[PDB]
Amino acid sequence: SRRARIERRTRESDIVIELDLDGTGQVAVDTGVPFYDHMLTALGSHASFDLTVRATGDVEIEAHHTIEDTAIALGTALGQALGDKRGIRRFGDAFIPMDETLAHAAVDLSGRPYCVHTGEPDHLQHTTIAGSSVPYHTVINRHVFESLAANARIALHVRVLYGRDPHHITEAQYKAVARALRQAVEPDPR
Amino acid sequence: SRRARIERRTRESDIVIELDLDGTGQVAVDTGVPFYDHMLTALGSHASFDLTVRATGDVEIEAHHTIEDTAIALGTALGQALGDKRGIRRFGDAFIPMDETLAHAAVDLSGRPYCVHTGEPDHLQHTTIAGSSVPYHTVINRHVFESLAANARIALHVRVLYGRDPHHITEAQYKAVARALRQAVEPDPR
Amino acid sequence: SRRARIERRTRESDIVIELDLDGTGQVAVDTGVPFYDHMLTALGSHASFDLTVRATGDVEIEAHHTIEDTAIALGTALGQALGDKRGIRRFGDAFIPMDETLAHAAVDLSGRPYCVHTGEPDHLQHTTIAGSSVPYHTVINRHVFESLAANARIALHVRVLYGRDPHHITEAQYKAVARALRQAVEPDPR
Amino acid sequence: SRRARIERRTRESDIVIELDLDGTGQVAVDTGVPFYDHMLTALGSHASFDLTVRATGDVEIEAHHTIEDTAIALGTALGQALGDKRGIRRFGDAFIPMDETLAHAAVDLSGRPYCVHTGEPDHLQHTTIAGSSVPYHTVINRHVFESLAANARIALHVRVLYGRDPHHITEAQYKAVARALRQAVEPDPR
Amino acid sequence: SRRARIERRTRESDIVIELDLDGTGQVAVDTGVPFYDHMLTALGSHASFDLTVRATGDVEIEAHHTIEDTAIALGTALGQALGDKRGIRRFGDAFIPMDETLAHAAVDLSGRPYCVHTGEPDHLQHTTIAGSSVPYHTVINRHVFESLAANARIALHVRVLYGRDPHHITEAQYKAVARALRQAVEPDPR
Amino acid sequence: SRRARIERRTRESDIVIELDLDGTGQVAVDTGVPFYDHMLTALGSHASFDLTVRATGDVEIEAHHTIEDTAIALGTALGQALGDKRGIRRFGDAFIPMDETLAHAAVDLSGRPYCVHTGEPDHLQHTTIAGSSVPYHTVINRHVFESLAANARIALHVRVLYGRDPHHITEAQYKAVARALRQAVEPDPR
Ligand SMILES: CC(C)[C@H](N)c1ncnn1C
Ligand SMILES: CC(C)[C@H](N)c1ncnn1C
Ligand SMILES: CC(C)[C@H](N)c1ncnn1C
Ligand SMILES: CC(C)[C@H](N)c1ncnn1C
Ligand SMILES: CC(C)[C@H](N)c1ncnn1C
Ligand SMILES: CC(C)[C@H](N)c1ncnn1C
Ligand SMILES: [Cl-]
Ligand SMILES: [Cl-]
Ligand SMILES: [Mn+2]
Ligand SMILES: [Mn+2]
Ligand SMILES: [Mn+2]
Ligand SMILES: [Mn+2]
Ligand SMILES: [Mn+2]
Ligand SMILES: [Mn+2]
Ligand SMILES: [Mn+2]
Ligand SMILES: [Mn+2]
Ligand SMILES: [Mn+2]
Ligand SMILES: [Mn+2]
Ligand SMILES: [Mn+2]
Ligand SMILES: [Mn+2]
Repeated sequence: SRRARIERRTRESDIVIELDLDGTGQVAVDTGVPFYDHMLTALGSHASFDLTVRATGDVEIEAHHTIEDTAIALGTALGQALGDKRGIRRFGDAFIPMDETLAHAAVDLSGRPYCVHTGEPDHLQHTTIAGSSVPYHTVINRHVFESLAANARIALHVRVLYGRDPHHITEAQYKAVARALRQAVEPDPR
Repeated sequence: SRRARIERRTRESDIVIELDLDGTGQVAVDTGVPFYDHMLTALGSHASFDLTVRATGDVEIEAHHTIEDTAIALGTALGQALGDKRGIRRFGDAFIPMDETLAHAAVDLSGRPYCVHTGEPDHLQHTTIAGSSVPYHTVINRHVFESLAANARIALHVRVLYGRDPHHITEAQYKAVARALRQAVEPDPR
Repeated sequence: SRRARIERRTRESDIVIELDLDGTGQVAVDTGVPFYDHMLTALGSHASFDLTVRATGDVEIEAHHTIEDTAIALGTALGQALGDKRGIRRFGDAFIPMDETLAHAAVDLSGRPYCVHTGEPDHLQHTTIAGSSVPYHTVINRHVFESLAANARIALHVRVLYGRDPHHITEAQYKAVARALRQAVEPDPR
Repeated sequence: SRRARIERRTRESDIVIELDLDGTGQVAVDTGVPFYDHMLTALGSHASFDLTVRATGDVEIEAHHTIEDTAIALGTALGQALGDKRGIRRFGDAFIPMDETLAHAAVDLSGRPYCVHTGEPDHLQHTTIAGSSVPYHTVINRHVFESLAANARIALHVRVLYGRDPHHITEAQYKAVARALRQAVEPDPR
Repeated sequence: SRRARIERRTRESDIVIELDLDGTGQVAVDTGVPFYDHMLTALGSHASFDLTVRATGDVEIEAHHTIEDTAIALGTALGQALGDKRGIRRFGDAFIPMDETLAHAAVDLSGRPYCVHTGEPDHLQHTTIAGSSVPYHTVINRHVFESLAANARIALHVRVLYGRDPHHITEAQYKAVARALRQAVEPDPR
Repeated sequence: SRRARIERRTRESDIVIELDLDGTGQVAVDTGVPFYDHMLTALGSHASFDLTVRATGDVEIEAHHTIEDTAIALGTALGQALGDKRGIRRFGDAFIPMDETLAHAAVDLSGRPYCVHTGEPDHLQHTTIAGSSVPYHTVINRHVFESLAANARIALHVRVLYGRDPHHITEAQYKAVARALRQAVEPDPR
């Protein structure tokens, strides 16, 4: 079994992650940042992980610290769950069309952090996705992928080929990471 | 079983489609537009569909009306055959090299029409592929992919990375759509 | 003697080639594509080959498949006829002026496919030469030279220095290939 | 079984290839060019081939002749091992992230040579990878992929999306070719 | 008979050339610079010369002095062997395709040194061809052709039309010079 | 025998041409324009023609009328001497290096006038070559080649690849035409 439980308590946040790589998309995410909840639920579900995330942090400041602590904890869990990485596909990639948006992610697990994020339209460096709760600043997308890659110790390449809507651009990237991971972690029959 | 029979009779054309998603590439296409017959035969065959298409239309005008009515009928059949889309991979993509040409298609079935067509060389907006019968104006390629996507209610992204020969560029795109669909419709074991 | 007979039967076409390198320009070509017949007759004749080509293919679609299958079969015949390539000039080149057009070809037989096609005016990527029969799309010129080179296993460099008329540009290139081959295949007295 | 043994003895080199497409990555390569040994070992291993390569050539001149003769022999072996290509996926592609580098390869086996190599940074046309033995001039990468494609009679498209380190750029391309081939040669269950 | 033996002993090198213009390509070259050995062997052989070159020089410094002294000695031998140049074609030219590379040389013997070298890609001014022995700096190509022309007292025009690989670009130029010389030195029957 | 005698008497000039295509370069030219005498002597001699030209014209005006009448008469003689053009090479080309200058000419005899003149440096449109007699305005070079081609009824393509000295540029073009004609008129043994 490829399960990990990570507890991460900092001055800024309190995180619990329970991750199973060999899941059916049983996913529950509650961080206090509802758009981030949606993105991590999409990630767990499209990866066919079982994933629970419970995070409380300093959202009076903004989402950044909670988002980052969550991504660090989640990456740590992914790395621990992967163990020796013996017998897995190792390489994975996925294209995700979302209406006008096309995103792609490619991964190499096998143990050296690296993240390359390209093609995200420049308006996403100062876009806010806002509802009735704590908002999500899309400039953080890159930071989430970097933190994941750095703590899981994997190579993660995330690309936006084109798109316009910041919700479509963001969600397609999270889904692309998710399906790339799904393919990479699967047993390689050879 | 994931089969559909569509009959579409308009002022301009008369179409019958019999489609099975779970096929072995048993394909017979007769539209009166032989290059289109070739492209739809390539599509059915590379998708591992069973597909029969019988169309008669107003080819004295040109192929456009028959091509469009056929693509609408075929997309309708694909949507009906997909039913609830329960348990399928949903996402699919395929690269197709054809000598100098590289084409790509990515699909998301799961229920909102969208089509993005990019990178086709500009000479394909006024190219004719002509033999001894009704010719095929390559400007129609985009129209075929749009009509398919709109009537199957799927997201279809078709890209030409590079190429020169209009037959290679056209056929690689039809084949790319076909293999992307093949992957997307397949049962997802998870 | 440097003779080869190639029969090539595909789903798309039926080809018979009889080639003698040591000929007097006794040439008969019938492919169902009369401008291609003219170009291959010019090639056989200006190479001082004896050449018969009988091809029937799917010209209801367009000339492409028949043209390509013919060029593959012809290149195969050229390679077989050349045998060990012992004692031949190996290198050949020819300039062909045709009114306003100047074309050139250079060849190296001795056994590694390579084709470089340069300087053809851009209007030839979407030009049609049309008469009362199956038309010829000049974009195919490059494809013919590539298929020949790849199946004869020779280096073929075809250049258009300048020109305007697509018939002159096309015919001068076929003639240039023909005279370059003629020189390359001839016994080298040293 | 899909095995081939090729012996190729030229004025410049002496090659023996034993190739099994249906392997477990049992790979032994010795050419006298240790970086090339590494690249061909990566290729055999990531393709899940069993592969032995023993080559001795004129490395006093430089690696080029031995590298080229090896790639020709290896491509010949791949083509022979593939036989009729009945029942295989035929199409394959793979993305390979290697730290900062992202490379891609796409293949079509089914029987016409073609190679398109794009996006390799210009500094790789005059880069040397040098250790204590015979060095490797990265300008040869393109030549290796061309020779492989031409002798296996396949379409091979190799792309560098981006990268900096010439070892990462080179190794990611060899690995991408390897995983694309792996997917293409696998039995297609349909 | 058109034979010359040149001995050239300098502070830097020791050269012996035996040249016969009316040869069969009986060629033996040993300079201590194996890529140069290969280029001069190609030159002698493609010119249908009989040629022996034995050179020892200061290769601890680099190949330059030995290469230059050899080219001077060889040019001197070519000039002496040509004698009165009575009854020869005088003018010669040759195109040499080498995979992606096309090179050309044109010569006028009849008695005034001149060398024009054009079209060599700029990367060849700082490229090294390196094996297990003394390497070859391609910037020297021009110097070799200049030294040959100046000491044989001939006009030599060497052109690279296009190419990429520095070994193909260099070898095609040496072969082009060789076949141009072959044609120029041959008896003119008129 | 391929001989012609042309007498051309106009208001401006009096011309006699005796031409033998199958000559040994027995050439005598006297037009009253000594640089033109030199160019036509070079042409006759390098073509291996036997050629006598006696022209007297209105050189008080300038050389133009005499030069043009001579070129018309000479072209007429070349056409008449060629007769049916049965059994000849038909195509000919020649490169001529002259110190810094490289010129080329290509010819097709077989019966439709055409002349393309390219690459002559712009300073040759207003250059004078002057001695102690009637001078030669190099702008006339093009006119001479046009008049020759038009009256012999041949395709003549003359190119200057590069050069500086107007005497070298002019003389290399006349010599290139001469050697191209020599090759084209020779019996083709096939
Ligand atoms: C100690 C951490 C929470 C710091 N204030 C921070 N803000 C944004 N990124 N980081 C590291
Ligand atoms: C009613 C239809 C056949 C119409 N003339 C048309 N031409 C091209 N596209 N459409 C919709
Ligand atoms: C199987 C062949 C005939 C294919 N449809 C094609 N069209 C154009 N080139 N090719 C290979
Ligand atoms: C005969 C071969 C070994 C030739 N010298 C060469 N060098 C580089 N490529 N090639 C074909
Ligand atoms: C005396 C010679 C050998 C001199 N050092 C030199 N190096 C490179 N070219 N030259 C002439
Ligand atoms: C009648 C002729 C001699 C006329 N003046 C002329 N000058 C230059 N070219 N031409 C035709
Ligand atoms: Cl891509
Ligand atoms: Cl040229
Ligand atoms: Mn941070
Ligand atoms: Mn959403
Ligand atoms: Mn329409
Ligand atoms: Mn086709
Ligand atoms: Mn084709
Ligand atoms: Mn014609
Ligand atoms: Mn090579
Ligand atoms: Mn490595
Ligand atoms: Mn020097
Ligand atoms: Mn070589
Ligand atoms: Mn005039
Ligand atoms: Mn002179």
